[PDB]
Amino acid sequence: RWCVYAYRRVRGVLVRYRRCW
Repeated sequence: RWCVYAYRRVRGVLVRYRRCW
């Protein structure tokens, strides 16, 4: 498994998320 954290904008707000595949 592999998980990477990334940032993204939503409704004008930056949040901290990730992707696990």
